Amino acid sequence: KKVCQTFEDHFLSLQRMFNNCEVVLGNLEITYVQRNYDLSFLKTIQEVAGYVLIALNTVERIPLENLQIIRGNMYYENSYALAVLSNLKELPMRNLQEILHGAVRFSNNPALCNVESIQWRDIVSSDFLSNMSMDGSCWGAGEENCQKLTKINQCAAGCTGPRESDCLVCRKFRDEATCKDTCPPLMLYNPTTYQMDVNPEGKYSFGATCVKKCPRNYVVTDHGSCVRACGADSYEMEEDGVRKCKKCEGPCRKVCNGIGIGEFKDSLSINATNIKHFKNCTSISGDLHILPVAFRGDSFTHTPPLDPQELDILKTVKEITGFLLIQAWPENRTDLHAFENLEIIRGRTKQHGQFSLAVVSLNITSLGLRSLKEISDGDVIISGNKNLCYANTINWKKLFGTSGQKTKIISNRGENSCKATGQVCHALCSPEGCWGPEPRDCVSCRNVSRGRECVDKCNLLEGEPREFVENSECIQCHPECLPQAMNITCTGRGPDNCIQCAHYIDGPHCVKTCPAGVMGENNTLVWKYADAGHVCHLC
Amino acid sequence: MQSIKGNHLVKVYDYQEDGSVLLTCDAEAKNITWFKDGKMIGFLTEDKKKWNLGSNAKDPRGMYQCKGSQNKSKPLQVYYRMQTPYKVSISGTTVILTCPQYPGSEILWQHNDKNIGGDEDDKNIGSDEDHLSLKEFSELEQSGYYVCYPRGSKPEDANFYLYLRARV
Amino acid sequence: DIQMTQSPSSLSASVGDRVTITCSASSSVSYMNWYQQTPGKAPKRWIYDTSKLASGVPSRFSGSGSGTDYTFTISSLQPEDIATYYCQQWSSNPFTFGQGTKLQITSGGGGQVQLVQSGAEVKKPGASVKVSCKASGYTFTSYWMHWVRQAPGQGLEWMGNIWPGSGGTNYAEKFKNRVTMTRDTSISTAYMELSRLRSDDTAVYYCARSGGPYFFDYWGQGTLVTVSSDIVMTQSPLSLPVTPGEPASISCRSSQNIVHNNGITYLEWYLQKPGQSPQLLIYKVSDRFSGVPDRFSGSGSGTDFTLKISRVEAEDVGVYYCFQGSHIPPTFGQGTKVEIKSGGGGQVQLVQSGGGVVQPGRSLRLSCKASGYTFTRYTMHWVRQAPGKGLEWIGYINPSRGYTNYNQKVKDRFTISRDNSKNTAFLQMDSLRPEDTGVYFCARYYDDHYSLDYWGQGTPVTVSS
Repeated sequence: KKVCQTFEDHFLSLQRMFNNCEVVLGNLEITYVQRNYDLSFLKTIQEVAGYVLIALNTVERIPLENLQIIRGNMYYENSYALAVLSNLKELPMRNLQEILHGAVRFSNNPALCNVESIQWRDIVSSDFLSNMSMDGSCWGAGEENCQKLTKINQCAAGCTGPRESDCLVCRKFRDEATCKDTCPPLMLYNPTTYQMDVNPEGKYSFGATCVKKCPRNYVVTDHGSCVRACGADSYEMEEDGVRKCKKCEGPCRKVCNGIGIGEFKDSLSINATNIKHFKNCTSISGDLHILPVAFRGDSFTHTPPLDPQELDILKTVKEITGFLLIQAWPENRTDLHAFENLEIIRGRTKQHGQFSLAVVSLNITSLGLRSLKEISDGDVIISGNKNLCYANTINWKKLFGTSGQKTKIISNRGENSCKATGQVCHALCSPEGCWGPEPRDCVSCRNVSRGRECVDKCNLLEGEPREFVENSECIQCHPECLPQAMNITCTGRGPDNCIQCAHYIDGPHCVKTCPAGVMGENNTLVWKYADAGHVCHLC
Repeated sequence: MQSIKGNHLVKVYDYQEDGSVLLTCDAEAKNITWFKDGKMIGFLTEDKKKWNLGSNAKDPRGMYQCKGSQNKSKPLQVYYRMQTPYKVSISGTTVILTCPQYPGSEILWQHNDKNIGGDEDDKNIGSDEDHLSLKEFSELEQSGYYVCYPRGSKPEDANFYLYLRARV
Repeated sequence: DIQMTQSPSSLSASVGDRVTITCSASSSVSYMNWYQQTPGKAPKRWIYDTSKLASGVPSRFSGSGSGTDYTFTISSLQPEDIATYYCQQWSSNPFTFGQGTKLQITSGGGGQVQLVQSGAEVKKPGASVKVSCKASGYTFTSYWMHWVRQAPGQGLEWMGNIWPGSGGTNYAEKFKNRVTMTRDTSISTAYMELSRLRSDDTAVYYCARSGGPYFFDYWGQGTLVTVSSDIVMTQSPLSLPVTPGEPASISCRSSQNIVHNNGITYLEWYLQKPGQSPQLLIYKVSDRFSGVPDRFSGSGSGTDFTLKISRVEAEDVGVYYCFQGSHIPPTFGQGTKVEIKSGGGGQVQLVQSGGGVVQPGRSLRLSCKASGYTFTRYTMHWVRQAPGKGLEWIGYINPSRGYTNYNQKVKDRFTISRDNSKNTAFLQMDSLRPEDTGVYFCARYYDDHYSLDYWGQGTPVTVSS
């Protein structure tokens, strides 16, 4: 079945979007239809996976004869799925026998006839709390358009026999013929591997039917649903023949246009007008300058002065294609915390053709760019900062990518004076350098690294997280790994690389509880018991 | 004339019932010492403070100056007829006064704090260089304090004022 | 002649600090006079009789001394105290004035933003002229150097900007095809070249610097480029005269609503005092800029704006131009040349005239019209102020008697005359020499105060070939 997501213009758009529809994936809204302008623009639709909004319809008759079940994935305002209001004489809603979620509203329909006699009790399901049907089993159009009372367990509208393989509309989903309460699970747990595995028989969920693959432009979500587009907290990633909604790693890629190219083409700096157009942005395409005029405010460009607290919007920037030349920062801030999370400055375009990460004439105590790892093309000039102390420490040869990259770090706070004032790297830092006066702002860690922070030593033997060192970094062990005092508590990551298990141990892996009732191979639920040795034994 | 500013503390008391000339000293009264032509002529220890020059019929004349607790005041050229001083000449009823200091600048004259000798509309009052001519001099009207000073300078800045009393 | 020595020659003091100026005379002087002379103005008597402050002189100023030593004391130095202080003796002719103490405010150590233009440009029709503006005291790459022109008989008209940091210019439609502006970041100097000089381009073109909340904040000196063969804002008053102290008010009407989409009104009023480049007075629709007294207080909303001066003072004389920038090309109004109703009359006033540029050896006659007092009752004195030199007494004339006294340097070349029926004194200079170039000011000599209390505005005389 084909599925679908001026008065003349509205009618044309609705006829284009609902001519061939059989199951409506979103909400069917039939609103603002001119008189004697609709003619069978939508009659084959049989499943509305949302809300039916028939409002302000001047046309005399909207057929909607084939719509059997309106699911209720949303509501008009609240518990409002069928919205017949402010409209029309005959609406032969013949096949609609059940609306699963929501209620039907009747109001401001003086012209509507024979709809007041329809037994709405069967159509609505337990959502009578908002059943405002105030504006005999027959849907109009004389005879043969009867309400077909059937209600006043995977079949919603009605049954064509006492078999789940033959039902009009499935209650939750239908794999191919049988109405299943859930899709064939994507991951199946195998007692041999003691872990969930991708089941060949598992199928993704596409609306109200289980599909082995999601056709057209449909993305498989985490919960197995095949949504049209990935959510805000997810990203589109193709690993197999079907793309999946990969969860975003912090801020997801939202390539904005930088100052100089695009909407901010002729802008001079990051003015208050230019700001707030870069919120929740990463991989800013172009340069991203902060000239003094941004802080002062300008008249000939009619830009109000930028409050210092508004520079924190840029914190999400994880890359810059052009040059990131920050020539004036608010003096009340001691470190360039605005660009703290920057990771790579590709430097495709260079300020004056030379500099790619220039911080000139600021009053910042420390550069504060802890996350910066690569400055690809241009050179780097960090001068004029009379209070920058932890500056020359960082090995400028390590971060740069091109051999021609230089460094002109001069005129900052004296290194002799930096050491005299106690402004030196915290002892837990490798000789590569230090981005700031704190352990977190360390170019490389001397012994271990609990994340960005560089600790003296991981909790190999004693500690609350009980890390297990790996690649000169501390990784918090799996929660089931009970801490061990005689030796380390876990060889590596995962629940199967731990010596002592706080909870029960299932095969090689240590889990909170034994697998009980989980779906396994051959569509059989798996239940496992635990012995005195915390070993999870399959039943 | 009437004012004592400019160290011109010596003044003539014009309140005599008899024809006697009395001099007054405008200084902080502790003891008044009187001088005549530079020589000390008296020392008044409290009590009286005015200096009596005798009857006006004796034609008292001289440079009189007083002194209290401060320095001596400027001289008072007394000239009765019933440092270079002002020259007084009487011919019939005409009285001629000569400014002691005549460096060649425009010399102005003042009588009882009133300028005189400037306007040409006075036939009996003429000014010729450092000489002031008073024709048909009136004893009761033209007598009093006289002073000559150059244009631009203050009359009180003169070295001394001339007190003329003449019967013609 | 008694010689007056003033110490120090130039003193820099912070706002609120005590500034003491000493005056040494070659001979004992009975009375010493103190005058306050601001740049471009005539000296104003502050202290007379060596201890008495002139009328209107704040009590923070005090004079003291006797004989040959005199002291001038400012108890609390203020930004308004920036002026040239000169001491004068009146005991003997000629009236001798000291070299003058150039009093400057050390407060504000941060470089004073001072833009200097090229100036003095004379061209021919169809030619091209390039004018520069040496920006100093500020990072020339952090403020746009907007350039504005003020034609004779017309108000301020923006001529387009240039952002010296990047060289990316905007331009005015009336010159979009004629004028090009380029930056020179190395020397901190913007340049503006206007091509195809016409007759209507002869004007004074200035270099602004668009600040944060106000446009054309610190304006350059201004270049007069004389060549010869849009939200319209109208200022309701025009040449509206007021009386000294009497409140004045100029209204301005805009073609459309000058309320910007941002919600901030870029309406302003610049007060081009006579002979100076405009200085912002009302930075926004209501706000008054810093350094401007509370006398100026504008108002307005929508499209109507009017500026109300609380008390028209002596200084407020000059064409107050109203500019609106909330549109693309910022346009200024005609500007109301507020002038003193009394003028040369009313109170004691000396109107100086007859100045100009003359060739060496020629004769020039200056006139000083006195009104508001008996001309014959006071002496009229003439003083010359050479560029970079102190006050030099030329001579004086008594209107009552006609007696004249002149300085020995100009006695044989300058003749002082007077017209009692017109209450005007005449200073006739014959055989003019290059050393005679300067400002000639007439002053009224009050014998009761032994000081020149009322002085004329000064007449510039230039002896050039």
